Amino acid sequence: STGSATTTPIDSLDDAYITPVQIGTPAQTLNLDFDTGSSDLWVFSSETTASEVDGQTIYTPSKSTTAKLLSGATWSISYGDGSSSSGDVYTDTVSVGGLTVTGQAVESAKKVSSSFTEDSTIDGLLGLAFSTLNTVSPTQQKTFFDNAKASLDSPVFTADLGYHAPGTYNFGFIDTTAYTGSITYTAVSTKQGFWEWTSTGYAVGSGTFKSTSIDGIADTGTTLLYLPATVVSAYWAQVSGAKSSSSVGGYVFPCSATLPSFTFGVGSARIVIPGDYIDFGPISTGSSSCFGGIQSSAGIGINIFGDVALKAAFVVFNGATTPTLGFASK
Repeated sequence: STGSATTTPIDSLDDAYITPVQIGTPAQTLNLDFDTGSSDLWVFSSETTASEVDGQTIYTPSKSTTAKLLSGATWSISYGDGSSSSGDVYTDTVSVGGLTVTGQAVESAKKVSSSFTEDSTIDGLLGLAFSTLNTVSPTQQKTFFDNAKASLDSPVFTADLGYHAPGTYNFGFIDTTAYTGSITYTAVSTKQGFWEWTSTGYAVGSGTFKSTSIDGIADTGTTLLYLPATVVSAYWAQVSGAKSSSSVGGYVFPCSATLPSFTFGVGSARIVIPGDYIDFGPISTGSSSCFGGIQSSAGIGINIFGDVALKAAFVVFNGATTPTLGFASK
């Protein structure tokens, strides 16, 4: 089997991407944030505190003839940005782009933090990291991809995020028309439950490539590119007027600037992030100070190859017995 679904930026900045997901019988379609940095599939629901729902589409398990309460199961998750959600668990039929899993754990939110309430475009998350991170207790649950894996033509999914435009998540196959050149594969450590790999270095604009190992995670659920302070300093030093602002919470730059590209290494291959991808617009409406798409990972504890990086590539998440990551230009 295979699946193929279009993923769409939620706003003009590509702050996140939503992908339609069919849940239950008859289908209830929710737009979920596919997140290779977490491993819970959770949804706004009929159980969600009513004051914490503001525009989202909800899953109503009582209207699904295939929904079954997973007795005693609860979940609770906190994300790197400080947002959180929690609730109980159903199993139900979940389909993504024609690909169907029966008995998928669908985690029903009873509570969500303000950040989720305030984002009316995101109806929940579909986690695609390793199932070892799944927060369901007392019986940990498998991700959609883990459940689908055996049925897939090939145990892979691919992320093809668009810059200010729709893209694609494919399951079970590699679309050889979706990228240019070759796919370069690189080793993954699952030790922290993430798609964790080591970039071989970086370049700023037309500058020379610096060979240096950068351990990080491929995370579709993080908007920006978070790298070591040395790297990030080297990047923003090439932008006149750029500075790290503690009041804003990161590097800002004059909106009048033309940003240089940023290249990261995948083995011997190179992925080029165009400068425009690194512009996240005015810090506040009408401001001439713009927020940078490359930020320091210092104090995060891990480097994150978020959407800013991933959207510059065709990315293969290879879930073979020994997982790997593949990157191609496109």
